[PDB]
Amino acid sequence: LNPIVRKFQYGQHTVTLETGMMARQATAAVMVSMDDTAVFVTVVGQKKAKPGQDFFPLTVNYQERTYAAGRIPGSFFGRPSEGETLIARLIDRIRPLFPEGFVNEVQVIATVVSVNPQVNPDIVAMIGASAALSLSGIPFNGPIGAARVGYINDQYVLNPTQDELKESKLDLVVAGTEAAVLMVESEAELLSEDQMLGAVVFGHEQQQVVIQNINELVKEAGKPRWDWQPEPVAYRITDKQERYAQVDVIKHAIEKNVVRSRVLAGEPRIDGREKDMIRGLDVRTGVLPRTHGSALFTRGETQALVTATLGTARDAQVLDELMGERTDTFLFHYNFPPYSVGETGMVRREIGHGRLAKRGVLAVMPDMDKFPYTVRVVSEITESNGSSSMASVCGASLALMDAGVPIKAAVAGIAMGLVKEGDNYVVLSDILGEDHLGDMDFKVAGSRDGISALQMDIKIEGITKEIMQVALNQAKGARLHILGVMEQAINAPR
Amino acid sequence: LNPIVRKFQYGQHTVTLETGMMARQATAAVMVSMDDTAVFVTVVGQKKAKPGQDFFPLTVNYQERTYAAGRIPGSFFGRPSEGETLIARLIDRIRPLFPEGFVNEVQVIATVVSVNPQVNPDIVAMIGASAALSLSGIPFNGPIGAARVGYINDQYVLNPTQDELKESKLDLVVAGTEAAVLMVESEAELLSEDQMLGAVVFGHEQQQVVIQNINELVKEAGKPRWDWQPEPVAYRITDKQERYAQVDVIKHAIEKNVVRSRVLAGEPRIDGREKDMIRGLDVRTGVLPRTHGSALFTRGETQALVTATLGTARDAQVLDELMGERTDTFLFHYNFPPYSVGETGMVRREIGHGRLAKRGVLAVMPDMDKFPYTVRVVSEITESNGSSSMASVCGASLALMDAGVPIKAAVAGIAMGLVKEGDNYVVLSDILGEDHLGDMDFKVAGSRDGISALQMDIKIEGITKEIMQVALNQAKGARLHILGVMEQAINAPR
Amino acid sequence: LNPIVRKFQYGQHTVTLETGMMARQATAAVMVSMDDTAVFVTVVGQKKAKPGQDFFPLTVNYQERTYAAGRIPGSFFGRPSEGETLIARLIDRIRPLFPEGFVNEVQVIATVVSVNPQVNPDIVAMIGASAALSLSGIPFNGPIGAARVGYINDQYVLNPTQDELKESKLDLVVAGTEAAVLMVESEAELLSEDQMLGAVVFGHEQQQVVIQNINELVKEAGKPRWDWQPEPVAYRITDKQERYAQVDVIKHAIEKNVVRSRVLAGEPRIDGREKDMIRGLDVRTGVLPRTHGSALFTRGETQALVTATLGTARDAQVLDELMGERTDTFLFHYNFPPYSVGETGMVRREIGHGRLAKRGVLAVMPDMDKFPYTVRVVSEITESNGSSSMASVCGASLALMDAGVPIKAAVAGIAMGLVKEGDNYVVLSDILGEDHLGDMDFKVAGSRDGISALQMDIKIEGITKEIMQVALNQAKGARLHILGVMEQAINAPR
Repeated sequence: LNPIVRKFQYGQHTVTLETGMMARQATAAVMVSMDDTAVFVTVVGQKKAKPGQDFFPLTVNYQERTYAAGRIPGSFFGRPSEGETLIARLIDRIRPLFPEGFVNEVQVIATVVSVNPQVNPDIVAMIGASAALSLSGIPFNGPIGAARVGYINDQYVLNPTQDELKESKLDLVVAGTEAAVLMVESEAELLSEDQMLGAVVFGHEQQQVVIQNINELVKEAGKPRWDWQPEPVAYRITDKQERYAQVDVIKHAIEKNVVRSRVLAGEPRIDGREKDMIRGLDVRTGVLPRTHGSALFTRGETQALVTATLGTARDAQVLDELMGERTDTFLFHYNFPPYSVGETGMVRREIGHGRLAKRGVLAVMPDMDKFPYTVRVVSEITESNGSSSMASVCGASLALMDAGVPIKAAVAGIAMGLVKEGDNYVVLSDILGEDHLGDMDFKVAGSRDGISALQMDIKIEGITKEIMQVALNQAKGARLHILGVMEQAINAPR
Repeated sequence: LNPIVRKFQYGQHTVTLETGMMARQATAAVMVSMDDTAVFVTVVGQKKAKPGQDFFPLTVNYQERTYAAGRIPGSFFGRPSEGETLIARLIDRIRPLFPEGFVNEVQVIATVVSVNPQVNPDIVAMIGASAALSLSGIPFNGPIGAARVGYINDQYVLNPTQDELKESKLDLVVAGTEAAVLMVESEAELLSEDQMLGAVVFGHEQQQVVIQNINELVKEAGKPRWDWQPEPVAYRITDKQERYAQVDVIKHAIEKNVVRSRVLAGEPRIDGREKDMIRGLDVRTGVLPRTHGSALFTRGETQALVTATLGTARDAQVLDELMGERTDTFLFHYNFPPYSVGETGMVRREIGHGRLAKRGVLAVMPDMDKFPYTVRVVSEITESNGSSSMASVCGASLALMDAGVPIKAAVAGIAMGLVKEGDNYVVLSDILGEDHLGDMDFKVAGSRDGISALQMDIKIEGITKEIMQVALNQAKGARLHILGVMEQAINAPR
Repeated sequence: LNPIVRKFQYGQHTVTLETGMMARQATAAVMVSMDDTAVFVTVVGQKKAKPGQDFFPLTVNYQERTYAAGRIPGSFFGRPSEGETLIARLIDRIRPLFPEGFVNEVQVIATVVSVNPQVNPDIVAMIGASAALSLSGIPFNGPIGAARVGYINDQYVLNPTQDELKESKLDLVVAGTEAAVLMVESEAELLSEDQMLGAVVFGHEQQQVVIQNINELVKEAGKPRWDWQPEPVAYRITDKQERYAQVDVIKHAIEKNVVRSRVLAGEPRIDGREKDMIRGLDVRTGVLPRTHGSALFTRGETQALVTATLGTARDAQVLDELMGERTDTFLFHYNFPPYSVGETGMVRREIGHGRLAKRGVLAVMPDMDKFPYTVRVVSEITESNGSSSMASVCGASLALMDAGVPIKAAVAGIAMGLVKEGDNYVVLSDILGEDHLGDMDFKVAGSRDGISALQMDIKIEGITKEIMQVALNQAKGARLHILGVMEQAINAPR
């Protein structure tokens, strides 16, 4: 047996890339260690695809073994936990790098086998997944880097530890290729637009050492490239329920292109709006009798019914996590029933949308010194047509004020889209479920003073920081418009 | 946004019907509030049915949110609970109102969003489901009413509260249309046949105010009616295992009609019995060595092996329910394995049959003052050919006496069927799995003195109370015959 | 109703065979009681098989009812437990007795309905399953006997009780027909090869009274035999990943026969080895930073990453089992991911392989007097190509020594195969995943002095004890070769 080991300095720590010894039957297997935090990541891609497979099947499995921290599992935790699904989501969000037409089934399995309580295994697993896909031979336009950005003493900190974080005003996670940023997931204490954008650029520049070191391992121990080639080559309908039913022609690529051009040229959108227009808002407070705090927020065809519950300090959820024991005082829940889009089925991505809406509200939540009560917020999505997660942020803010929770300020969220081909681009405000037919979509949540949460999902090459500068500026004026309408129905708690 | 609100007095309380504001993407969504008990009920019916769908797909989902009582969920309760499935069953049992030939997939989702501890959300959810289906436009021959009937001081009480119930001798739930009763589910402290029938008629008369007020909301805010039209138009085999195997012709509507007429005319049934004849009974006691209390009850081709277990007061199941904390001292379990009907599969309706058999025994169970021990009863269905739930009632009574539990009296159950077309009708005693091919089926469980449980399922228009008067009278003499045979093998506890 | 009862003396106890009274709708149902330990076993075989069914579907369901011990189930235990799946596996391992070409779906359901704390229901369930299949009429070349063999005071004890076991040096379970042994599952305190083989022969001779008494019940109350007749009638590829991919011809019985003859004649195996050659070994210790005890064991194309965890006496798993309360101080876990064989899927037989590897290590584990700490061992199968369970035994031994656990000696495991047709036979050492294409496969785990675990799976008629004598002797020299290589990398704990 022969192990190929390559080491490098990523920020403060030393990252070890190991392959060729363990799990050889898989397409590629990489042992990535970052100061004693080791995550074993594997990748398997099937040679022949199922004849007439309509979509690209990608599954990312992230699992935390408790023996990594030197502890024996308890009578309690088959099914993955809430946190494990979120980190598997952070990895998956590598998906748009597979070439268009690639339909082979591919599974990425990342297991935490050793852990340091100060080094978060989520970045380690993302580096391992990037190394596995690049060494595999499977058509993949990487490798990507993985970076966590902090903000201590008005300066950006690369990969802050759990102790450093406590002093940080930002918990940003950024992933992207050598050319452009692809994934961003941020949590912030009401920071400005430039401070959030500065962290995205900073993290993308610092993660370049990860991409270079994987590329060298690829040239040294990488398997040959796959023998795969791609196969050679409703206007006035505003209501989503009425549009989708009459669009079912007996007889997708043309459906994108027609909407694409009718926004690039600069004419009315699908529903009939200008590029920076927000849908009709309906705000209601105190809608359910026998609850503490309740709120109904409606934005065009997207609606969320949100509630708040006050409990004692003993009602706090004690989460036994791998990194350490953690007591959660603020709880957030997200429900997405099939009737929200007019469908029948099982009573998705609820964990991802729930945490995103939680991060948009967490920054404005009061201290345990001023408010020593366990607060739980549940969002019920009654209607969905564009970003029900940001509607939960608005609904939570009104529900907390209805309950009597003295939050620092009012908080709102907004979804933004972007269409680009040449030098000309258009940033759209309050996008419809427009989301599929685009280049990038990003959600900004924050108060009147700053930003609490920022999520980005880019799929196009060559987005400049000047284009994102303008994109966040329109997003700022978008949420200020929502907060102005919110400020009228409910302004103060109790 | 525009909410349409209609209020009315249902009994003691005020019922609010609200629609047109929440969940507009669904076919219909109704917010029903009864004195601070609010259940949000939605309905979605697909426009086009799956080509060549053989059965009518109906799914009722009832869920209780804990924030309704102003409480935060605990580390414990995806899957619905035992009580939530039973209430979803109470709603579902609306099914025979969809026109014959309607095969479109339709899902009804009812969620308890606000709750008053004195007003049971189960009746509230049934009113909401009746309002949703009527406002939807989906072919549905309603609306139905929902009523709970109590019996305090020899007088019928409409919708008794949780405190009133404690003084009631009856917990009856009745649902039906403006013309006839459709669903009954009763629990009683050994009441007479006329007292049980009087409650069914009383509840059907009182629930008429619900039907009228939904109908007015339908005329005001109801969506247009659906553009749907229906498509235009083994004798001596007594053994069920031998009949079903040889009936599989290579080559259902004719199979019903042939049995229908051969009972309407007045000739021997499928197995060869008269209309009021009970199958062969086999009663055995003390059949398992290392149990407390054990009993084997056989009725023709239906068999149940039942056991009893004695435990301390600490072994009682503490059920944290939405309405309040509840300690259960009498436990009942029901098992329906695939071999009971000669099939292979997963190791259905066990919760419904388990509670029905529990309600048939609960009335005869001794007090905690005379018997302060936690008693658990488990029924194992070894054979099934007609009503294994009533066989569990007989089996439980013998198992309790074998264990040494001093029950008030012996208790037995019987399933009854009815075939009707003109003025001539025939009520059948101890029906075979005859159940599918009929108009109504009802199960009566009780002692020699009174009735402990009464369940009804009607699917035909125009059943008079005089026909039910005769039907319950034959059911009385049926269980007295079973109790006479039971009284011989086991007569006294200890 | 008429029950047919036959009783006989099996060893110390009295075994009751009862049929014809309970569950008549099933193909056959038997009530088997062994001194108050009663297990109700049913069998259902469908008459017509699904047109073009490619494999034989057999499902064994073993379930333990808690009312059997006279106890009421607690708020805790749908899904079967760890122990229930293992006993269902002990029954299933009857499978090779169904004639070749029999493809009908058949389910065997065994339920423990009464239990004596001194008589293990696992042997009782195996007798019941043998009686059910023989009385059914379903083509089945039985009946089989079921025997547990102990070793107290240098003498073999038939069916030792739970108290006797404590004094036994062996916990062997043996099942087979009147002609030959079929299934063996052993746990031993470092016993010699002849002592283990002597127990297999002893148990097969003692279980003959079970086969004879079932056969008499078959002649008395057995259903007629089924009207079923059978339908009338890559050399140098060493790498498993390279062989399986290029073997997929467009165009199994010939694939077996070609390998069969090329081993019977006496020429190089599929990978190119002699009959008694072991694959290349790679042993590594201390491979994961932030664990207690860690080990990587590689054997050709089979690899296992194993870890050990040290905890306090309070961290011990308290297993509330049917026979009694049991505290487990040594924990073993087994993981089989899809990438171990180069596949994509859900993240099988892990419980069976986990317990087999546990039994191979349990004998060498130190006492609670010398080492009063809870030890947990987890095996991660990174590569699989022949017997990843025995690779876990080797990996566990090195991981315990790395953790500092003072185990009595070093322990290793080896998988063995056998090919036979005439008087000439060949026993193979360290078989590849060769396992499907054979007559019997057996795994021997033990130290330098004795044997800790012995599992056998025979599918052929006429294996003499002299052939097994030679087979275990080659297995002895096989594990001594592995222990010699292991003894070099890691020799002492701490």
